[PDB]
Amino acid sequence: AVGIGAVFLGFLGAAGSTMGAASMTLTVQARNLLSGTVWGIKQLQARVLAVERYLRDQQLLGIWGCSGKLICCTNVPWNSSWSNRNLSEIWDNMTWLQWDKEISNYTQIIYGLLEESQNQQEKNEQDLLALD
Amino acid sequence: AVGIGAVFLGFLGAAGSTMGAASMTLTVQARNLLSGTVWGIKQLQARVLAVERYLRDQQLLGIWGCSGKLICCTNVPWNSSWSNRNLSEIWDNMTWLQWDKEISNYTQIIYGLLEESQNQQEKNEQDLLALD
Amino acid sequence: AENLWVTVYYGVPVWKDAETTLFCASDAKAYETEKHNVWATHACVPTDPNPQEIHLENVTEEFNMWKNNMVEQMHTDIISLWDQSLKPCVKLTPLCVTLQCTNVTNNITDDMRGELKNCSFNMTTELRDKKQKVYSLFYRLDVVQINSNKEYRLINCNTSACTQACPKVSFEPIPIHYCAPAGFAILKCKDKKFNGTGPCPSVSTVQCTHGIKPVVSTQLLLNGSLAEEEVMIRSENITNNAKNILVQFNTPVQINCTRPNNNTRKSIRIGPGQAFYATGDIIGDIRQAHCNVSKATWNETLGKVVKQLRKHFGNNTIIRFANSSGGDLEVTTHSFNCGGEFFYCNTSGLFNSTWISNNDSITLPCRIKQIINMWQRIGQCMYAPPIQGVIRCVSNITGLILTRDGGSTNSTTETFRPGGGDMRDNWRSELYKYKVVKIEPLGVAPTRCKRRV
Amino acid sequence: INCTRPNNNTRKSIRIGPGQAFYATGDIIGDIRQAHCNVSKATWNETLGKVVK
Amino acid sequence: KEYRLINCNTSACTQACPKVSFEPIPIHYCAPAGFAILKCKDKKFNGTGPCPS
Amino acid sequence: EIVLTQSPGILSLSPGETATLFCKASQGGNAMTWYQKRRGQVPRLLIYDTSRRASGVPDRFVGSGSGTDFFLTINKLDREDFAVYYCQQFEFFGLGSELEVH
Amino acid sequence: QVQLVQSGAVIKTPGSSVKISCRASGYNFRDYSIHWVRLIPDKGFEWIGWIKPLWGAVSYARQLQGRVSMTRQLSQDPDDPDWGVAYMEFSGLTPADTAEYFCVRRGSCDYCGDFPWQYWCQGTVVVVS
Amino acid sequence: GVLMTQSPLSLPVRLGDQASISCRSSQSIVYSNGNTYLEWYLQRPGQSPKLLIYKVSNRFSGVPDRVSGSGSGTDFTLKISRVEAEDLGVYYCFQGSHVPYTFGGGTKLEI
Ligand SMILES: *[C@@H]1O[C@H](CO)[C@@H](O[C@@H]2O[C@H](CO)[C@@H](O[C@@H]3O[C@H](CO[C@H]4O[C@H](CO)[C@@H](O)[C@H](O)[C@@H]4O)[C@@H](O)[C@H](O[C@H]4O[C@H](CO)[C@@H](O)[C@H](O)[C@@H]4O)[C@@H]3O)[C@H](O)[C@H]2NC(C)=O)[C@H](O)[C@H]1NC(C)=O
Ligand SMILES: *[C@@H]1O[C@H](CO)[C@@H](O[C@@H]2O[C@H](CO)[C@@H](O[C@@H]3O[C@H](CO)[C@@H](O)[C@H](O[C@H]4O[C@H](CO)[C@@H](O)[C@H](O)[C@@H]4O)[C@@H]3O)[C@H](O)[C@H]2NC(C)=O)[C@H](O)[C@H]1NC(C)=O
Ligand SMILES: *[C@@H]1O[C@H](CO)[C@@H](O[C@@H]2O[C@H](CO)[C@@H](O[C@@H]3O[C@H](CO)[C@@H](O)[C@H](O)[C@@H]3O)[C@H](O)[C@H]2NC(C)=O)[C@H](O)[C@H]1NC(C)=O
Ligand SMILES: *[C@@H]1O[C@H](CO)[C@@H](O[C@@H]2O[C@H](CO)[C@@H](O[C@@H]3O[C@H](CO)[C@@H](O)[C@H](O)[C@@H]3O)[C@H](O)[C@H]2NC(C)=O)[C@H](O)[C@H]1NC(C)=O
Ligand SMILES: *[C@@H]1O[C@H](CO)[C@@H](O[C@@H]2O[C@H](CO)[C@@H](O)[C@H](O)[C@H]2NC(C)=O)[C@H](O)[C@H]1NC(C)=O
Ligand SMILES: *[C@@H]1O[C@H](CO)[C@@H](O[C@@H]2O[C@H](CO)[C@@H](O)[C@H](O)[C@H]2NC(C)=O)[C@H](O)[C@H]1NC(C)=O
Ligand SMILES: *[C@@H]1O[C@H](CO)[C@@H](O[C@@H]2O[C@H](CO)[C@@H](O)[C@H](O)[C@H]2NC(C)=O)[C@H](O)[C@H]1NC(C)=O
Ligand SMILES: *[C@@H]1O[C@H](CO)[C@@H](O[C@@H]2O[C@H](CO)[C@@H](O)[C@H](O)[C@H]2NC(C)=O)[C@H](O)[C@H]1NC(C)=O
Ligand SMILES: *[C@@H]1O[C@H](CO)[C@@H](O[C@@H]2O[C@H](CO)[C@@H](O)[C@H](O)[C@H]2NC(C)=O)[C@H](O)[C@H]1NC(C)=O
Ligand SMILES: *[C@@H]1O[C@H](CO)[C@@H](O[C@@H]2O[C@H](CO)[C@@H](O)[C@H](O)[C@H]2NC(C)=O)[C@H](O)[C@H]1NC(C)=O
Ligand SMILES: *[C@@H]1O[C@H](CO)[C@@H](O[C@@H]2O[C@H](CO)[C@@H](O)[C@H](O)[C@H]2NC(C)=O)[C@H](O)[C@H]1NC(C)=O
Ligand SMILES: *[C@@H]1O[C@H](CO)[C@@H](O[C@@H]2O[C@H](CO)[C@@H](O)[C@H](O)[C@H]2NC(C)=O)[C@H](O)[C@H]1NC(C)=O
Ligand SMILES: *[C@@H]1O[C@H](CO)[C@@H](O[C@@H]2O[C@H](CO)[C@@H](O)[C@H](O)[C@H]2NC(C)=O)[C@H](O)[C@H]1NC(C)=O
Ligand SMILES: *[C@@H]1O[C@H](CO)[C@@H](O)[C@H](O)[C@H]1NC(C)=O
Ligand SMILES: *[C@@H]1O[C@H](CO)[C@@H](O)[C@H](O)[C@H]1NC(C)=O
Repeated sequence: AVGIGAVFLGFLGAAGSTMGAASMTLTVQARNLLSGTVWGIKQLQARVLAVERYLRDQQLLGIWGCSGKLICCTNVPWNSSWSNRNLSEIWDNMTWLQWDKEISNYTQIIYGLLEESQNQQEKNEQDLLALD
Repeated sequence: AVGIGAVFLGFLGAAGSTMGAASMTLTVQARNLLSGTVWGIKQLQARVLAVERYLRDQQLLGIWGCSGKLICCTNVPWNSSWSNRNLSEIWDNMTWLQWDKEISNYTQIIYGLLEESQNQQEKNEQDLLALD
Repeated sequence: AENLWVTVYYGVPVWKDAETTLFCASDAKAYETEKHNVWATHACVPTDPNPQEIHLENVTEEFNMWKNNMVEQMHTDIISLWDQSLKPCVKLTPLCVTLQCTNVTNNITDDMRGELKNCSFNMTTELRDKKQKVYSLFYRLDVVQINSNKEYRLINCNTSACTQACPKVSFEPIPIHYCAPAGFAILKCKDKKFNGTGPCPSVSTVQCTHGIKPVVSTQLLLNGSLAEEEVMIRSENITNNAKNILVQFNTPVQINCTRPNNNTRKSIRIGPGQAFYATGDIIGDIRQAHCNVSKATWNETLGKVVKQLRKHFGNNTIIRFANSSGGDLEVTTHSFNCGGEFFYCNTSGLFNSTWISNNDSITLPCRIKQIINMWQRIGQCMYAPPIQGVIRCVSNITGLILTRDGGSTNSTTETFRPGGGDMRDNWRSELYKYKVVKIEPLGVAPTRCKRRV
Repeated sequence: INCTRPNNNTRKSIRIGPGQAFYATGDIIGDIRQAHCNVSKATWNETLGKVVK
Repeated sequence: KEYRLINCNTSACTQACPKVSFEPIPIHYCAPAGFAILKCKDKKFNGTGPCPS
Repeated sequence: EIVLTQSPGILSLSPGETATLFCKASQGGNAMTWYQKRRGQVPRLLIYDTSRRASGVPDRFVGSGSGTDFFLTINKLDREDFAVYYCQQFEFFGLGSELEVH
Repeated sequence: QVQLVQSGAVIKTPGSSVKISCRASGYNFRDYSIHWVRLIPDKGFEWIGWIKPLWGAVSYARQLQGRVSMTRQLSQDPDDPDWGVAYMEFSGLTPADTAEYFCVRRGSCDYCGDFPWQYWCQGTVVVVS
Repeated sequence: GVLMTQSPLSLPVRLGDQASISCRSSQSIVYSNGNTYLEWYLQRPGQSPKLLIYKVSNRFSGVPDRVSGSGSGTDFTLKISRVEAEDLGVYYCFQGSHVPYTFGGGTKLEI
């Protein structure tokens, strides 16, 4: 048959597992996020809502440090007031659906800090190239 | 008159030569790809098909290593089983229309290899920063 | 060195063949008179001018006029636009009624027949209780006899209620420049000797096409695009006869057409805001409409096209011409609109010849219908509004549309006949030079560079 | 479930005006009968016995 | 002394539906994304010439 | 004008013995089709334009050819597969062949 | 489906005129051509002519002109537009004209040419005294 | 091609009078920004042919105040106010729309 291993590489197939499945599948969900007489008007406004929603996310990566890397890394330290957890238990005992609710009480504190850290880093980098 | 050199700088005017015209013309085709009561519905859906087409290509570069460089380079070795041709002959004889057919038998082999190479390299880079 | 890597180049000039919709763009002279003057005053954009028609070298794309697209969607677009200039106009439900017709006041013979009938009939007023009596004139091709007295009725009133055209709008041709949106291109064969099929050696891209006017004509297409230097014939497969033969010759033949009668329009109010422009009285001499062409230029151009026809058919071949074999009205004769009124004008006088393997003019009489049934639609008609005064117009005959009789049994004569058939064969005489291609960038190429860490 | 009308119709076009067609019922040929439906007795007595359980 | 309505020689008339009303309501205009709307907040300003606030 | 000539003409084969007809045009550049007329019944196009068989046609009829030379190969035939065969260029018709049951 | 129904066979006296009505149904009749072809015994087929019903544009074979005529009749209603009638009138009868006549339609596929026929009328026998 | 049709070809023109040499093109010579690029060519026998005007109405530096161009769309007429013996010989039209450009058929000024 098609086997078990094919749905590991399907769309949203890694959602049930831990991050180790989701550490490799990230191109697929990024791929299927884009490609899709009054009925033509309603589906047309659905399509432009879809691409506007995509381009908001590309913008919000653009104002951070990572343009199109798709695996970012950045420079705010993780405040342990939120997690209060060991390392590998959020790498092997949890799912991303389970990770959603534990960071759903608070959001945009992180998105507020990332903009400020990237703006500060661009300021210090502009000073570094300004003395250069 | 306007002269011969303008159509070397014109839209698609470089297509008749070899690669040397294509080594300098690449801003023009990238530029003119984007800029474009019942009739307005059909022209509206034509415009959104145009930009939905363009943003797929920017996405498909984003999942490779080439972000917006327009002349990238990457790290898959060229298997001579496809080409079987000398170097300068595909840099001094063939046109890109002529180059289209010889690589049209096989597609997404190359694209799958590029996805695999970038998906590997980001994991090795995260492992490099992991001990850092 | 032999450790070749790959690089993907973005923006590479290369294409495929595809089918897309296009976008019309008309000049600002149609926007000088405004507010529904003619069509494409609200449907097309005003032109971005002066398209980037540049040249290209060392290049060959195979063309086709026959399985080409953009002629299909134009035959959809013109009909779809043609409907949109009718829905603001009057419907003639109250006019399909018993008529009381009689002959026009004229010296009539016993054999030859007048083409005008003076018809009186009851009609509503603006009010509902009262009614009025009024009369008008009609041609012989719009009344039939329903069955002492002799009472008639209109011809289309057993199949479809009729739409009057608004006399405010006009049907004159206007230039349309088609354009391709971003992400496509339009090629153009700039070659001289090119029969519309097979590879063209010198293509050139363009932003938008040049002037493409729409005409309506079945035989002898009018105001067309002139051939470059020679006289050319084109076909799909010439030994097949079921496809037409497009002849595009070089020098235009001037054609004068007229109706010498002086008319009057007569407004009749049907109800609130309903105005029926009937034909009033005829001042002057009741005369027959006609057309003229020049004798010697036509005898010259047939001598040109026979010289061009003998290439595909053997040198020693008798070539003759004939009247059309029959059918409905507007495919036997040829039709055209001349200043807002349609003609149907006999062409037996042009095609009476034979050709061996070695101050005057031609008058040809017309007929004038008032209601049309163009494209042969199930629920459609169009009463044309009668226009004032003595009418004439001057045009250029540019090409022909022909048809070989494909008879069996040992032919040395190859007799030819005109014929309209589809309206699309008019259009293919204008878009034979173009095709539409789709740019696909993001090529890929082996070279020698390695991306670092 | 079988469902039927055993009557036999005829349609009859009436022109109301230009391009109008009222398709009335013409004549009925045969026996004026009533439309009805059939179902099987035992299958229904069984399928009620399932849903009661 | 028989009459007629005034507009019957020019146009048939539309009765408004009595359900809908013509009472005024607040409309707030808004500019789409990629524009802006300025408002002169000055007191003594005749609507023409430069506003300083 | 254009002359057509079937070959071999009247043929004679038992059921089960596969065969091939061949009809020659007077001059080339064109592409023929074929027809299959039974005993007193409606004729029936079985292959159009060179090698494209029509609807309701089994693939045991295979036609081919080029130039002025066109073949029609019949394989795994039945006693009911055989009937009279014609070949057509644009409106011109050959005189036909027949494959008698031996 | 595509259905082509002809009329019945007929005895005719020599020198008369014969009408044969081919009725088509099951498709949009305003689109395709209707061809007429004859089968004479011991002659092979013989083409006669074709008609396009959109404007009634006809064309005849060479060796039968002045003797054949073609008319058509469309369906003019928004309910049943499919059916169409093509009449053939054939005059100047000889005893050689005893044959069987067929109305045919172009094959429906897009790559199909103009002549290779798919659908066939049941054939009408014409016999001259 | 977009070949130019010249009228009139042979002009025996007396000294002191005016001269008019028109061309008619197949299409408009409107270059894709609006600025048409026409050229009028001098030619004496035994000399390389050289430029009078390089636009509709913008001339070469060194051409006197007697040669002018005019016209619109396809019809484009050269006008010489006073004809000298320097003006005799073959003249030409020229294009600026798109390669391949077409020289004319040659319009000779004679006496
Ligand atoms: C092939 O191509 C030729 C060339 O264009 C066409 O000939 C033109 O045909 C159109 C209409 O068919 C003509 O337009 C009409 O001209 C009438 C005459 O007016 C002209 O002359 C007066 C006097 O000099 C000028 O003042 C005026 O500006 C015009 O130049 C007009 O009377 C017509 O107007 C009528 O309709 C309008 C509609 O808005 C009304 O408002 C008016 O009151 C009036 O009733 C109309 O403008 C045009 O003149 C013709 N050109 C030439 C050079 O003669 C052929 O028709 C074409 N062939 C086919 C088959 O299409
Ligand atoms: C009337 O003339 C026209 C042109 O003058 C002619 O059109 C061409 O017909 C051919 C069919 O013979 C069309 O098909 C193509 O043919 C080429 C080779 O010529 C091939 O690349 C393709 O067909 C091949 O592949 C098939 C696969 O099974 C084979 O079975 C076949 O035999 C071929 O090997 C391709 O389909 C061709 O497209 C047209 N030309 C154009 C421009 O459309 C037409 O057929 C003539 N009419 C008649 C009735 O013969
Ligand atoms: C079409 O037929 C109608 C018939 O109703 C004609 O209308 C009538 O025509 C007659 C003469 O043609 C008119 O009679 C004349 O009236 C004047 C003024 O009253 C009088 O001075 C004359 O001596 C004569 O009696 C009559 O008025 C007229 N009626 C109407 C309602 O118009 C019409 O003329 C015919 N038109 C054509 C083109 O044949
Ligand atoms: C091609 O030329 C022929 C030869 O003239 C034309 O045939 C002719 O057609 C007319 C009308 O169709 C015939 O006129 C007759 O008129 C009387 C009037 O009542 C009518 O009763 C007759 O039945 C017939 O219609 C004429 O006899 C006929 N000529 C011959 C020799 O038969 C033909 O019309 C021309 N083609 C076209 C498209 O005009
Ligand atoms: C009015 O027209 C009718 C019909 O056209 C005429 O009636 C016959 O017309 C035919 C040909 O048009 C003639 O051959 C007949 O001789 C006419 N019959 C009679 C009795 O005249 C009619 O003559 C015309 N004139 C009048 C005054 O009614
Ligand atoms: C218009 O309407 C009038 C009014 O009814 C018609 O006149 C009647 O016609 C019928 C039949 O011809 C006669 O029996 C009546 O006697 C007429 N009425 C009067 C008052 O005389 C008339 O026929 C209609 N048509 C026309 C063309 O006027
Ligand atoms: C149009 O011209 C082209 C080429 O000029 C013709 O195409 C070739 O014609 C020759 C002779 O007829 C054939 O042997 C070739 O096979 C044709 N090429 C192809 C690709 O089929 C074409 O026949 C001409 N058409 C007409 C109607 O004259
Ligand atoms: C067609 O008939 C009309 C009828 O009105 C003529 O218009 C008249 O022309 C004369 C002479 O120019 C004027 O004195 C009248 O005042 C005009 N009448 C109106 C109502 O304006 C027109 O001239 C005729 N045309 C032709 C070509 O005969
Ligand atoms: C068609 O009509 C036009 C009307 O302008 C004719 O053009 C003029 O005709 C007269 C004839 O009396 C000549 O003297 C003029 O020189 C013509 N004008 C031009 C600009 O040439 C034209 O000749 C007519 N054509 C035919 C075939 O009759
Ligand atoms: C088209 O013109 C031809 C030639 O003028 C017409 O043919 C004539 O028809 C009349 C009948 O009205 C005959 O008496 C003549 O003998 C015919 N002429 C010839 C040369 O045969 C033809 O009728 C016209 N077309 C139509 C539809 O009337
Ligand atoms: C028919 O074709 C002739 C071809 O010469 C056209 O005549 C020229 O058209 C141009 C374009 O406006 C004018 O500048 C020339 O003055 C015309 N020359 C002559 C001798 O008339 C003509 O315009 C075309 N159209 C009509 C309706 O005749
Ligand atoms: C319903 O009535 C119609 C009336 O036409 C019946 O159709 C006829 O059936 C007989 C029986 O074969 C045929 O001989 C007739 O030719 C049919 N008439 C027509 C006009 O086609 C129909 O059979 C009846 N329905 C049933 C179920 O009997
Ligand atoms: C509903 O009608 C269908 C009609 O086909 C019945 O199916 C057939 O009925 C006959 C009864 O005379 C049986 O002999 C057949 O065996 C049935 N066909 C099959 C495939 O089983 C069906 O039985 C009817 N149902 C009811 C409940 O009456
Ligand atoms: C309309 O009337 C004409 C003339 O009597 C007739 O030929 C035609 O068949 C009628 N149309 C219909 C749909 O019956
Ligand atoms: C409508 O009637 C009124 C009253 O007689 C009149 O003043 C007005 O002019 C009429 N309208 C028109 C368009 O004639």
